[PDB]
Amino acid sequence: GTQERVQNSNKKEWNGMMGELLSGQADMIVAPLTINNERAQYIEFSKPFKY
Amino acid sequence: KIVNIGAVLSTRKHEQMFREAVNQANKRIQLQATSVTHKPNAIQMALSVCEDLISSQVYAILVSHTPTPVSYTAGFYRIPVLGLTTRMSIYSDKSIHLSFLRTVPPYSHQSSVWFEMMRVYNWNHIILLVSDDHEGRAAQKRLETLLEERESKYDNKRGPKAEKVLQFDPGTKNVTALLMEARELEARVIILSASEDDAATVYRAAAMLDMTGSGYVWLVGEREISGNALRYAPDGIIGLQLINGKNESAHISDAVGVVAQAVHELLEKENITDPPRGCVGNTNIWKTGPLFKRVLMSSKYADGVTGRVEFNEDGDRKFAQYSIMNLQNRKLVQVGIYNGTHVIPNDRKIIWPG
Amino acid sequence: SIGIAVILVGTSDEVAIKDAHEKDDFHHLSVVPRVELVAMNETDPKSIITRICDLMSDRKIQGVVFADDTDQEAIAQILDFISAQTLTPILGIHGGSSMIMADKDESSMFFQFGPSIEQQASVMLNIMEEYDWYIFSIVTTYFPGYQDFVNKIRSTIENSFVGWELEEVLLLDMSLDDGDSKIQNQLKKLQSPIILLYCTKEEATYIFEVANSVGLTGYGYTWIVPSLVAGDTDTVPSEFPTGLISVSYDEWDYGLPARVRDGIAIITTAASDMLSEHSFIPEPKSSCYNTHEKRIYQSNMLNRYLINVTFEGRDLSFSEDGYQMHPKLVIILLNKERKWERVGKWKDKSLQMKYYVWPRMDDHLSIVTL
Amino acid sequence: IQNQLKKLQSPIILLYCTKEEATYIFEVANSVGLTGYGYTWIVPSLVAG
Ligand SMILES: *[C@@H]1O[C@H](CO)[C@@H](O)[C@H](O)[C@H]1NC(C)=O
Repeated sequence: GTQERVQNSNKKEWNGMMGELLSGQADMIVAPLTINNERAQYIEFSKPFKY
Repeated sequence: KIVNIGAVLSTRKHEQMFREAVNQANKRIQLQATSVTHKPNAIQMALSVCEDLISSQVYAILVSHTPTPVSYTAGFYRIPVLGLTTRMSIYSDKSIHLSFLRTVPPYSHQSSVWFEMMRVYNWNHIILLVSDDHEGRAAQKRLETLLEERESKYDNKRGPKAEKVLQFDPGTKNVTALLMEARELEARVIILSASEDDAATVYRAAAMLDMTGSGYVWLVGEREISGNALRYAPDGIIGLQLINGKNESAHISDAVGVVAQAVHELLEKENITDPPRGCVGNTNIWKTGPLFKRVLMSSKYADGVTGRVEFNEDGDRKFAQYSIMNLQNRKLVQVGIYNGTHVIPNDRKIIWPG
Repeated sequence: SIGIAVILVGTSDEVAIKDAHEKDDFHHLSVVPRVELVAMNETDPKSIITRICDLMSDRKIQGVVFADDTDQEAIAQILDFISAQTLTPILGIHGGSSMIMADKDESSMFFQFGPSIEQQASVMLNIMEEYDWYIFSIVTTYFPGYQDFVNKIRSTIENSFVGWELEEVLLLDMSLDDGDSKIQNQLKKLQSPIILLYCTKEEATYIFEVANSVGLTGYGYTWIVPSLVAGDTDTVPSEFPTGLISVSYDEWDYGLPARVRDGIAIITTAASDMLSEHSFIPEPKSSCYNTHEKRIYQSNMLNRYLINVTFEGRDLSFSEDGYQMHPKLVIILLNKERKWERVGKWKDKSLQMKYYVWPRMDDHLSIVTL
Repeated sequence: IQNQLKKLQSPIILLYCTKEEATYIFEVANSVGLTGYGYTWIVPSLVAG
């Protein structure tokens, strides 16, 4: 999941996995999913289930 | 110098009430009355009014049942207008009509019955629907304009939610898929404020797929609980209507009373030039047209038949009254609303859908 | 059958005579324009409809071009009303009948010249970007539009990887005469270099007269304003400070002849495409008001084929809502000569200024590298 | 004056004035609105006296 400014309109849109949730498609994300500062804005995360 | 006033359209059952009111003034500034009947193919109806009303140096205009370019025309020359019996909220603007000053609540502002029918039962989950037109688009804008409040300024208070809205055309075609996107959601409080012909089609298409059973809770607006709505709807709904509604004369008195109540406050400005007389051949502006329109924004007399006339910042009627309807098998019960601002109960049999 | 006219009404510019016949490539549009170029005197709404309908029923003009010279901000809507039940494409041109009119009916076909507030805001952002200072606070009044103004920023302050920011989006209220203790107190909470605005001249002079009493009009800040303060382009109410930037366009670019030539070209190019894509042309209706039997008739849909059309050249594409798709505007700095300059121009997302570095009205220096 | 001191930022401010002078300057401060919570003016006796 990243922020690709798709062509024909310079607008941000999440991609693939990290966007399959915010698009209302998914319900919950269990994965090796990382914790940056970017994603923490829109979606809320669990506690760290590893280090 | 006697001041004059004139009607617009089919108020044929009122031609004596205005005169009786005019007599009711100097015994409560010579005043009179005049009128005209509208005609189909409104194009000439626009022109057919000037050399008769803007000719006699009018000071106001009174319309009734789609008000004509009296919305537009009197704006030219800046002639303040106090119309009635018209609803569609497009006249909400201040830059499409220079002085449109309505005396009803316009079908948008009926928002706050909902937000005051939901924040008494502690509900917080909703959905919404509007159809592609300006009126509801305002109603959508209205509802999404209020729900920002009720936030935490009292010391960690919380409020309701505003779940995914929908949009659709006037809807000659099916609506299933749009609805199909809403079914699997986790709420039931549905609103739908488009129109009669829209409500009938949407109910006719919605009763096919059984999203219209129990648990659902509908809070519908005025023009969707009448007309063809009774020919295709299943009950349980919570409809809305006003306490005077489509009537004849409970209101011309209020009109002329608000008109006359300011004339004493006008005559002390030493700038009381009139609007010109004679529609044809005028290129200036009566420099107290918008002013005479604006000073009516403070007329405070409660002695109207439906008393307490007072216009909002938009100049439309404020502190109105409604009738919290309901549909049973075929009955239409009532409970009284707001006492003006609060909520009050009235003993009746409230059922919910199913 | 479709008549085409030009109707200049009451000004000092009766110049449209010797120039409307250099468009002789309209035989490729396979229609001859019945070019009646009446010119009426000063006209009133009674006379307005009088002349317009007399002509539409005698000169029988199935597409018109208007002009005027006055600050009458409602005339266009009257034609919109005419165009509705008469089904007449109409193009208000000169300042006046072409001013910004937001929401009209869905059935008519009346269009305009000039920028809608969307473009008149986006160019604001491009200005702020090109000179490398990034958006700061907005200030607004209750005048209609804001609920469509702040959205156009908050849908472009975001979809751009650049580093936008934001400040307190204020919202005033003026016409209360008891809350003068609640406006200065609302505008005493800004500490940003750039500050927008969106109001009308009456509230404009008032805010600036009270803003000057807050500490935001002199040196250091640069108020900017869209075209509504761009009205009578000769005023300097004493409470206005220098440096006030804006955006508009009135006459400095295109004169009336080519402008009315622009219009005739538009309408005739329209007459080309549909009547060349197909071979069906509108009908000569009987009257506009006193039909009394021809209020019930059929309607056509030419009003779709007037979106993607040019001058065999520059893009004169049109919307479905109605304003110039890619409009030609300018940018003006309020000089200390109490006049309005020309310090830019916009065309297809571009900016070219007579200045490289922005001047002042010396903590700023200019150093050389290799 | 009304715009001469609007670039002050430091959470402290000293001063040196007299009663009516002080009142004028404070009305100016309010008209700019830079004496809310956080700024803590400190004035000698000639205002106290
Ligand atoms: C409406 O009901 C409220 C409920 O507290 C009360 O103030 C009064 O009975 C009524 N009138 C007003 C103005 O609230």
